[PDB]
Amino acid sequence: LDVKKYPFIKSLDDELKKYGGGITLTDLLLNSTTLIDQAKDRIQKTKSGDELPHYVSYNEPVLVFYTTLLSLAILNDVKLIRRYAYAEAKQFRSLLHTENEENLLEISKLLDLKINRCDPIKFYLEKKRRIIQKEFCVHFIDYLKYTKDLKEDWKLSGQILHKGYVYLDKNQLIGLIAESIKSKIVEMIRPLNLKEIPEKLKSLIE
Amino acid sequence: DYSWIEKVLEMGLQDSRKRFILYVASRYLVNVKGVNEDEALQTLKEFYYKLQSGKVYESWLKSVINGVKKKGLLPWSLKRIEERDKEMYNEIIRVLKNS
Amino acid sequence: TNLIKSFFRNYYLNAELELPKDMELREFALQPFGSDTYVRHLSFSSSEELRDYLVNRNLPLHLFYSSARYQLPSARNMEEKAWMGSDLLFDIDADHLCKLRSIRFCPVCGNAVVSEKCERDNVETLEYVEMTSECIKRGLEQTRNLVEILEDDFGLKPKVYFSGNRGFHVQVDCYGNCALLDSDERKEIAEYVMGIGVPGYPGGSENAPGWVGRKNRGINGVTIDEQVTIDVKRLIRIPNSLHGKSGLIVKRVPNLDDFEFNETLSPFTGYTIFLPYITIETEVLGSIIKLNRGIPIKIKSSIGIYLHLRNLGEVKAYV
Ligand SMILES: [Zn+2]
Repeated sequence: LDVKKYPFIKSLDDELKKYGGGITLTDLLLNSTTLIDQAKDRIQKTKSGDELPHYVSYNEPVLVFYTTLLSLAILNDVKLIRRYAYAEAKQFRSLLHTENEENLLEISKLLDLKINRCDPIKFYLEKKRRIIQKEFCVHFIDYLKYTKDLKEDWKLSGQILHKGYVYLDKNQLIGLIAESIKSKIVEMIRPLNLKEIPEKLKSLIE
Repeated sequence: DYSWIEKVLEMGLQDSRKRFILYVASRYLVNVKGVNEDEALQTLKEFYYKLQSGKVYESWLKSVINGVKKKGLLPWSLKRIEERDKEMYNEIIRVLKNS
Repeated sequence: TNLIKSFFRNYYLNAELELPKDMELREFALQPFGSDTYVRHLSFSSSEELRDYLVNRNLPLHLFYSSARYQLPSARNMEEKAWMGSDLLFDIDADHLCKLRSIRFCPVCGNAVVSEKCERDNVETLEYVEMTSECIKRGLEQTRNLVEILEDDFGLKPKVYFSGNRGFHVQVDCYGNCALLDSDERKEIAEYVMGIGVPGYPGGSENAPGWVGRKNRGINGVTIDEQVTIDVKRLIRIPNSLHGKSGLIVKRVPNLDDFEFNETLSPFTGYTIFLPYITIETEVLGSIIKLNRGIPIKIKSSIGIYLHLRNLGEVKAYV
């Protein structure tokens, strides 16, 4: 599980322990002239509609991730915070489609998505003319909760339920993680209005 | 600034309670204040039942909340209310002049 | 003196109802005799206080208890009731299923009248809906497929009840997160049972899980009154109570195989003198009966009260 591709593995107060101790993120941003520019580079690329680059392109991927969440918590634009969570979680969808089945469950556990493996259920379909195989099970009560803000394809009718567990495949497990990343980023910005940042750092991101 | 929107929600309305939710109230709670999608369902429902002369269903309220979340619409300004629905401006100003 | 009220009063005196465990946390409602307005916002803490109320205060033609639990059940302000969860409900109506014979007549002259009032006698017209045991057989197929879905696709443990009139009831008593489902989270369950969004799986095995194996066994959707499942605040008819339009016991069905639609569903014994309104050759409680207008007939109380509550005539005396 690469930390360079998934910066949300390391916590903000865990990456800072490389710099000895006490050096908070506010200390680096006041001295670093380019960390703020890398965060604004992602914010201004969501407004135009272009893609967001993978976090393997930065030298400090964990810091760029948290300074972008902090810069959005200073702009206070709800329509922009929402627009970022879609483009950000969409950037991870491509990195998730090239991941093994063991690391996909390692992420869903860190997102508190109660999803485990099970005996694979195979069945045939006429419209697809393939052999479908479901090998991930999620409880239907948790399934209705995860697909709360999704399309009609995620409705309970077009799924395979058995003893109260919805059976998912590989592309559906990725579909629930992308919706969970979009959800956590929305949650992770609400309690960021707490720490009174030095008023000079507020004017730098504005 | 959106100070007058919270004032109307705290008091209530009479005639145009649906038009204030569709074009102003629901857009402010979801796309400006940023409350939970289900938290705004109770904040909007308690606003409609002030004069109580009428009934609103949770079906139409969820349809407006999920509608402005996708279309990303922002609440109307008081100057835009004077242009479009002039009947709603007097209904709001009567509530604003009450303070 | 209403003769039907005495039959109902005599029942609730000795009858023991099937009340839930958390009895003090549920709103009670009933429909009194000779009225249509509902008396609700009632709170009872034991089966002896409810028995006191039904016998001496307000006799129920219909008797219900709320599916939702409330910390303040007898409060009119909705948020003051403190909603804390509700059971999952399913109702199977015979409206969509069999479509039965139905006549509308005048209780005086006896001629068939479509309008609200007979033009000769200036009286309100009555309607009779012939509930046949063949309709119960069709409705019994849906409760079997419904219980199958709730047990094999959701892992739930549902109970089956006879509605007391036309259909059946399926209730799932839940205390955990199953009782906190939203109104829209219950509609995805309802439309899953009805097979709305369920696509046709045309080439699946009969042993496949979910709807893949069920669509290939020849079973389609389940015909339910989906409005009961969507509502998070519903009034469950109390089991072992009496229905208002038949006088039958709301009996729990432990096994769907040995359920018979006969006179055993009615608790009344003895005989009654029944004065019919119309000459009709109809099926009643599993057997064919021929009534003659204005000619009294001595039939069992179980069959006499049933015909009275279906507007087919009048019960004049008890023997
Ligand atoms: Zn007549």
